[PDB]
Amino acid sequence: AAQTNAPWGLARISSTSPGTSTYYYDESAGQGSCVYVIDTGIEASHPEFEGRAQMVKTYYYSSRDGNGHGTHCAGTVGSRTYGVAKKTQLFGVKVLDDNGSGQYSTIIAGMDFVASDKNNRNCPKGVVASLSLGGGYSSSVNSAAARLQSSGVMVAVAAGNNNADARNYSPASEPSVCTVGASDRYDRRSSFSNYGSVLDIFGPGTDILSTWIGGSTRSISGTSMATPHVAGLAAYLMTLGKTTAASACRYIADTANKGDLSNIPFGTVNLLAYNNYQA
Ligand SMILES: [Ca+2]
Repeated sequence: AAQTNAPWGLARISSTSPGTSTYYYDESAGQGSCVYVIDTGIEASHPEFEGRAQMVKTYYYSSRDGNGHGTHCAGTVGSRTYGVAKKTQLFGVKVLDDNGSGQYSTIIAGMDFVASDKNNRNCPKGVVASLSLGGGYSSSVNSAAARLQSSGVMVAVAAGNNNADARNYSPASEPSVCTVGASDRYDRRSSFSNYGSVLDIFGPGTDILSTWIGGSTRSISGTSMATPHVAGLAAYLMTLGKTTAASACRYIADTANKGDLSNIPFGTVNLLAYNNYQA
């Protein structure tokens, strides 16, 4: 399949080269997988999700996204126009308030919840978690992400936006998960991206067009935005029979575009997510 005039980040993940604007992919497009978007919430009634999205849990008075950030991440995972895996099921877990803030104890409970709830959903091709959140180092937070990954979910987490070594942020710094940094459309590491030994992969995260609340759209940047490109890719690749939740991260890193990013600090992987799709 080919989607012409795609967002730059979708085109980038099916290209050997920067500078093209058509997203190629296998039509199965994540059918039978499911992605949990653990964040501010998802506006499931936004036309771009076509009934494939639903809130499953909140820790606040409402399940509604009053922020936008979770709907945007959800859109890159699996909105019809702005998403990677356009036939996935999305589920939404509101662990963050409408100002984008959350306590670590609620963040940990949301991870626990997802580890169990995957047994109440029909996700034959597997389950991915997308975590566009974090903060200063916490072993309990890392331990929860580790538990979530061990249970059989493919965990993708944002490296953080401090232009710093990610070893001092959680769950960024947990070696068992897939830690994702961001690039721009010129194949440079994004200026704010974290880095270091613990990063697995880069994805597009500068000037990322996606769904927003109010049935709207906007273009925003962050390691928050890079993360759901890898999640949808993992959803996509699991539906294709190419890998499993335990192996997904490793398979993405091994089949990535190599050595094409500039602005890479010594000791950081120069690897960019790529679907390997040959029409
Ligand atoms: Ca890993």
